[PDB]
Amino acid sequence: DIVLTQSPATLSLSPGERATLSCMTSTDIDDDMNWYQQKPGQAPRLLISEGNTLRPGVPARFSGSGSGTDFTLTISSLEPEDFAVYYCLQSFNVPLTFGQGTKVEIKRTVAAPSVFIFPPSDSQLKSGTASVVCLLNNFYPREAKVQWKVDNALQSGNSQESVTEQDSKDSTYSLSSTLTLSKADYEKHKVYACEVTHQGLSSPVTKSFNR
Amino acid sequence: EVQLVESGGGLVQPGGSLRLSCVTSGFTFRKFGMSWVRQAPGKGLEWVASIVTGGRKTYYSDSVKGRFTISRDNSKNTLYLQMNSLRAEDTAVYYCTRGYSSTSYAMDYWGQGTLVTVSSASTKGPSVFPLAPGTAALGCLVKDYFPEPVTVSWNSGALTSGVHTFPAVLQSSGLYSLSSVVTVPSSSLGTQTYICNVNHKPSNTKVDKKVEPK
Repeated sequence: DIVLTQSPATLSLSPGERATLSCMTSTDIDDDMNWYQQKPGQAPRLLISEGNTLRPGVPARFSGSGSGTDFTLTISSLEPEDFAVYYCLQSFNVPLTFGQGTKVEIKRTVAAPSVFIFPPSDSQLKSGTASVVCLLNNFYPREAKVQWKVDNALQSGNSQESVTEQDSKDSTYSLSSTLTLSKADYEKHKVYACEVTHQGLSSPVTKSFNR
Repeated sequence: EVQLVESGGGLVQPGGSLRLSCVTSGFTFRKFGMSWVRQAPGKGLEWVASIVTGGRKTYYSDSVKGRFTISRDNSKNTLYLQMNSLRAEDTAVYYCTRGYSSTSYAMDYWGQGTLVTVSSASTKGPSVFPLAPGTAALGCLVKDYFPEPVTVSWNSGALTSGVHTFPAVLQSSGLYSLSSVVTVPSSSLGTQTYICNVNHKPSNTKVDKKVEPK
């Protein structure tokens, strides 16, 4: 009871376009719906409060509608400042519950990632651990797959990924995939390779090294 | 001018305790309901607890009920969150928040936010390793530090364009790792200098690694 379901998970839109965000509640909440915006490294910012009320200082392109269990946040014309994450919140009853958030990202032309591979440093090897870094740089859309092959043998469960926020300058994403092996294991194998799969790639791209 | 200043966050071990304090200014404190909201890294907003204008009533999320106590002293314009029996999943930026109206707990003003890290790991500075390189890529591996955050700059901040510093990732050892990368001209590689500046305040460590080709 009192579950808030936001939709969609990601809005891919261009500046100037209209944004429609959905937030569904499991029970009537007496129109006590609230909307929040949050930019990276900042506290959330209240846009709309109970009864679909526009907060002071918030532009008119922001508006809130809905009734009962169905509520909508509409951004009439997207600005570059408006691309961010948006949370809904009900304030009808405890426990106060938030929506899971919708990210409104910039839609741009598809761009394949530049793929780089980084062997462990001579420095790091001396420490007893070995990290191999795969780098996927400046791509769109966000979806990408990385698989590690050590001497052609596929690796699983020994890698970790990280993705940057959408670039403010070029609206692309970058990704890192880090393979962690012991110093001993690293020197018991010859070929290290990562395979990348992405929309902008007609074929999977593999970058590798030896010694 | 409205202000919600927080303190009392920081490191703490499982089972340990903390008291978050939020001192408010710019508005009549007693006239408002207050709440705490947290946000685990990479995750969304989660309500922790609310308190009425006075001290009479309190409400807690299922996640913290019985472990946390919210409270306010109107004479000090201060909000408190007593956090006992802390768990790893309590790790979050906790926000001191103010209700916008007298009958709702919907937040309009948010505190600056303080990171609360619940972990058994000890404070440790990062080991910084070079990621050796018409465009070549290079960067620094910022491995095995605790806790967050670290700051990474290149050439003392002179180089910003093309730099990507990835969000940290918690490793099974309890330590964090990230990488900061930048793309540069291949022709400039033996002439231009590339140095990553890694600062980790909690461990009082600063590291400068020069990144050159193999």
